[PDB]
Amino acid sequence: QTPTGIYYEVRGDTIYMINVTSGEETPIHLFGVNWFGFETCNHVVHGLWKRNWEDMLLQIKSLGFNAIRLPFCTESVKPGTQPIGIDYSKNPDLRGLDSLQIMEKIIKKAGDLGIFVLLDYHRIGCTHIEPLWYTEDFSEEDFINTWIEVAKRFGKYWNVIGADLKNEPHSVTSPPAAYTDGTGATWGMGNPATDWNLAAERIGKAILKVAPHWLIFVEGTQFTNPKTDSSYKWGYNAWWGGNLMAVKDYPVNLPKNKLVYSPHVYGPDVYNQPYFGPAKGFPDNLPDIWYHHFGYVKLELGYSVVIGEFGGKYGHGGDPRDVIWQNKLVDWMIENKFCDFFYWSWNPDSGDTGGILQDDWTTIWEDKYNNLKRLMD
Repeated sequence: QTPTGIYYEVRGDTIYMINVTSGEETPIHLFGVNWFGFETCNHVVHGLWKRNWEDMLLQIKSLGFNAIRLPFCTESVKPGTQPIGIDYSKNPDLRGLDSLQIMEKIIKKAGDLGIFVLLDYHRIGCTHIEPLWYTEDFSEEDFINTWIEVAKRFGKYWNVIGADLKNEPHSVTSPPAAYTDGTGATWGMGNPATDWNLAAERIGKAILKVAPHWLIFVEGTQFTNPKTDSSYKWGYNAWWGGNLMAVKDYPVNLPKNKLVYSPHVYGPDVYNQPYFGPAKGFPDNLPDIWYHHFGYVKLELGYSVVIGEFGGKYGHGGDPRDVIWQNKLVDWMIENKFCDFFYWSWNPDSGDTGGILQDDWTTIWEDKYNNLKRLMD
């Protein structure tokens, strides 16, 4: 049942933490941020050239966050990979540590602060998000075996809540070819080699054998199948990892008490969607768009839904409509009780969204944070 004494599960649309010995259950909310860099060729969370890693964790806590989503790549989690770009004067307790030891040190310190950790297998190799969970040189069996080794190691840390199986399943061609050409993720197409709903069951089963106390976070795809995507006027305009329209008729076949659906959703700083024009009803059109792409997964089907990534520059050197976008999304999350989320990103060095920190890696954007804070109370 659990190697830590703690077991995570979903009951209805809420995540619970259960102390198996005492029998005590506590509903938890995830007020999260992504801190990325383990999935990059730095092979370490970014910003350690400018900050001490613990001070960063303290600062994230001081802002009322209680969860971190931690992207990684395959080589970050194997012993022997060296981090690049750390200022060891600000980080002397990291001297002589490889990437894996640093990840263990960060997760343990997060747990001491009561911060939950979601592990996100974000890139197979450190360069770009592949559209599928395998490449020419790296098979589905390799991907699964990496998750197994990660679940065996990190399954021993009480605060690790589970596995976001693959970051942003997506397509690299347009429909109709995206459904059949073998180069991108589908859902409900029927082919188990490309259908993410089928692969997530295969990968998720393998994880739960070795970490039965974990949760399995499953993102959407970009396109699903032509019947689902055609059934809605903005069906071909969901984000990577953002299209959960096929959940209703093609649910992932995993235990309901272990499963969390985890859509990503973005604003006009990431892509100038047609629906962001006032001419197409922006912003009052947004609730029904979110509802269709993913929100019905919670509001109609009653699954647990955690927004795995959302964010934008909030008008600081980007499209000023992003302010309106992020306000409307937070208003909608509050109204509809999407209390669990991970903001993209803690890091300022994300080209099209910036983050909670400014470029100095020290000071936060107060207005963007003020808006977010409404979800935390």
